Amino acid sequence: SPDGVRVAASTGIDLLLLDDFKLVINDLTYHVRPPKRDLLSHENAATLNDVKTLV
Amino acid sequence: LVQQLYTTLCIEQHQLNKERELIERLEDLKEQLAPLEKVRIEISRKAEKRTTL
Repeated sequence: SPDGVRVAASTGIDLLLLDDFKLVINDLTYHVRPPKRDLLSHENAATLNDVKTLV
Repeated sequence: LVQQLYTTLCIEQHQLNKERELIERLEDLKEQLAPLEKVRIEISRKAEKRTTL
């Protein structure tokens, strides 16, 4: 993840590609910046995220 | 929430826009057809005359 947190071995790619993320090879930290493609109002994204769990 | 989500995303408009696209695309399919429609309806009429003969 953009900070010390590392992603799992199960997170779906799109769930990852949502934002930047450092990819580490054997001895280097390649710093990926994927193209911003969320395309949804964050608040609206939130109020939907609220729904999904609430269901 | 979903209703607030509904109105806040102009979905009703998008719904129309969805269909409005389809009906338009169908018109295109009809448009390509009109030229080649008349040519077969002869070859139908022609191959019909030779058959009713």
